[PDB]
Amino acid sequence: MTRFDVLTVGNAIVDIISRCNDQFLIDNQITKAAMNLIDAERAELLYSRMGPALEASGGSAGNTAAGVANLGGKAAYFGNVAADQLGDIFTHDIRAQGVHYQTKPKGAFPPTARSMIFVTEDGERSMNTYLGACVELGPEDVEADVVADAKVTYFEGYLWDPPRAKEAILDCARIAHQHGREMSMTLSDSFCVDRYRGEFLDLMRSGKVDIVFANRQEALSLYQTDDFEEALNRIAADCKIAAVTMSENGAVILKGRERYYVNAIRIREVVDTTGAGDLFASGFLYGYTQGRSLEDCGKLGCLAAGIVIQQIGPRPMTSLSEAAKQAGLI
Amino acid sequence: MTRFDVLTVGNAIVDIISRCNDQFLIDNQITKAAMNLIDAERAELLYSRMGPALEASGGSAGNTAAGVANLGGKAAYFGNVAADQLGDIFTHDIRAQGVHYQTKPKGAFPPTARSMIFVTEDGERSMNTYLGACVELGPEDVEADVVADAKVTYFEGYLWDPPRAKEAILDCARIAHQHGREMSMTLSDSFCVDRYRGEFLDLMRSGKVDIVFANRQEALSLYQTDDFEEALNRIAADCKIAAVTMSENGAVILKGRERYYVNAIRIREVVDTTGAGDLFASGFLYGYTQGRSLEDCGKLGCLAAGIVIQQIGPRPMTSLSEAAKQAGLI
Ligand SMILES: Nc1ncnc2c1ncn2[C@@H]1O[C@H](CO)[C@@H](O)[C@H]1O
Ligand SMILES: Nc1ncnc2c1ncn2[C@@H]1O[C@H](CO)[C@@H](O)[C@H]1O
Ligand SMILES: Cc1cn([C@H]2C[C@H](O)[C@@H](CO)O2)c(=O)[nH]c1=O
Ligand SMILES: Cc1cn([C@H]2C[C@H](O)[C@@H](CO)O2)c(=O)[nH]c1=O
Ligand SMILES: Cc1cn([C@H]2C[C@H](O)[C@@H](CO)O2)c(=O)[nH]c1=O
Ligand SMILES: [K+]
Ligand SMILES: [K+]
Repeated sequence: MTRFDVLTVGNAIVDIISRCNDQFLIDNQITKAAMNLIDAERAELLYSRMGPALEASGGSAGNTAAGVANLGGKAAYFGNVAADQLGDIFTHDIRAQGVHYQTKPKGAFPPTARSMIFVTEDGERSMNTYLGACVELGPEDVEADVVADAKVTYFEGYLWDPPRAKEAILDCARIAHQHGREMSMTLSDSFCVDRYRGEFLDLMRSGKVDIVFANRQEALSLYQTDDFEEALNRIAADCKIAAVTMSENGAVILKGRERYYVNAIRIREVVDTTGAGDLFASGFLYGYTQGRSLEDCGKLGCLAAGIVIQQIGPRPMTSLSEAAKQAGLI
Repeated sequence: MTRFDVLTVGNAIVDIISRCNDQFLIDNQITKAAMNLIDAERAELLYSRMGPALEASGGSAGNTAAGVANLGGKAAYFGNVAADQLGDIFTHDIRAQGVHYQTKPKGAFPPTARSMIFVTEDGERSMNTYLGACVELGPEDVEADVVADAKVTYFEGYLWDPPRAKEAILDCARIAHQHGREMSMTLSDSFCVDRYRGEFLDLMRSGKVDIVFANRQEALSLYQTDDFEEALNRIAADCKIAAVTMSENGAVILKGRERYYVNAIRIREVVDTTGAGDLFASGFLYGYTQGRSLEDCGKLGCLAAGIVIQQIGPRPMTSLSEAAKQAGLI
């Protein structure tokens, strides 16, 4: 028996969510649909301009871990909060979902990371993230027994921003592979890819990462191309398995020369796209560690992602397992 | 001109919201549909048993003030938070809505009040409130110039639980009436009425409160009767104006011998009733301070209430002013 199906590792963040008009993004020089890193001063400035908000636990990998547990898989998470009220919210929410979460805060300062997420009328989300205590995640936070006893360890490209998180990830890759497990990453964001393109390619080509998640824009950014067919050909050459999401066009799963196209589910409306990619990874990795086919992995991914975009908040409030049973994916 | 249409005064609370099954309430001895006061230990305990949650600024009177501002009225609020992250959330949300809010925190202990609100499948809400910093609200928090410059000062029955808040309210009543303004209260909760029945009747009969809000169960509780018609007759005898809500049956406005019945909005699905009474008061008081007929005040209250119960969270995220325009209430 393996204690865990999926361990995820990421920036532990609490989301502060508000709807805005299109001009708000322009007026405030916020790059639409992207993750915009901000300092403490800018965080205070943007917050002062933000309307009344809602808070919900976030963090890309955090959401993925939660989604896996929701579907019924066994999940763990590494990510660093502060000993403050926001960190207590993050800690509660992830543990309440049944995710193993044992990363110890180092003190109250820097405070727990938060992301001000502005949702436009089209349902797109634009994130403004102060990393706070996420900068203290390092090799000391690697629970070696957890990595050794997890079928897949999945991590965010976003971890390349804080200074020492990469060292933790390299330790994870070593332990995971020594114990016959698989490593996975998400490219996270097209600008994050712009920042760490060479390093991400090295992770894939050195075999430190076995399974890569990307959306269309990230895959284009990885190879600095406008040719999507080139991007798919190259990503398939650079990693063992690639899962590439294409928004309303669903996704394509790649393994060597194999290609499996999956449709997006029918949706009422795009309420808020926050979490779509994360929950795609949840569905995929749940299916994968249940020994399902790559196509059914894609189907589970598209189901989980389709559900999350129909609600405010990055973690489905409804039962994904029930949804999966209802959709005949079981 | 008057600087403010409506000042509200209440327990400043951040809500922590989760959906639960019916049995959860029974297993944890939570009185359904009521405000259950809890101590710090019980707060920790219930939180440990609560699923993943969302946080949103709450507090009955806070919600009401926010509602008035959303409608286009000029609102102010008195309520005490702590110097902590929950308090910063509370402060941001209310100020961001355009409500004057200048109550100063006194320290970091007790921490900002929070209420764990469990929403059952029927849309009913059961609140479990640790008062925290609210126990510090007192006469020192009365901005006398604001009370003098507000057409109506409205407060919670809930304020009779913390020790010194009633002193602040008596100060408000004196100032309001000396400047020819009106005082209003809500009965808040039927168990709250059970606790403070005599005191609430005294507030009305002595003329300290001019306008009273009640729902059916509060009105029945106030006179310890099963006869709603008796409760209406008696409440009208006890205060100048009474606004009595009847859930899906709308509301009735009473003044002397005058009665004005108003229909409820027909509801698709009741998502979460949290805030319904609060937003009824927003609409009513907005209409009242705009010189509208009592019926129209009731219509505006029912409009705002119907809106809030169709969303998660106690403060409408949509434009109430726009909704009022569409409804010809303007
Ligand atoms: N720099 C970051 N690293 C990891 N996750 C992030 C970052 N910024 C925003 N997020 C999270 O991305 C999620 C949506 O993918 C949101 O819930 C938000 O918390
Ligand atoms: N003791 C209390 N005093 C004032 N408001 C409260 C109390 N308990 C819960 N609430 C608020 O009641 C609101 C719903 O009417 C919620 O937003 C919640 O914050
Ligand atoms: C219908 C739909 C699905 N999704 C799902 C399917 C994608 O593979 C996933 C990641 O974007 O989210 C959208 O993102 N947008 C949509 O409009
Ligand atoms: C006003 C205040 C009260 N308290 C304590 C004293 C009481 O035990 C409790 C309720 O007033 O809070 C503080 O710890 N710090 C403060 O600043
Ligand atoms: C419970 C409920 C309340 N309401 C509105 C009308 C009431 O006057 C107000 C307070 O309960 O909320 C509805 O419109 N429909 C409902 O089902
Ligand atoms: K969402
Ligand atoms: K609500």
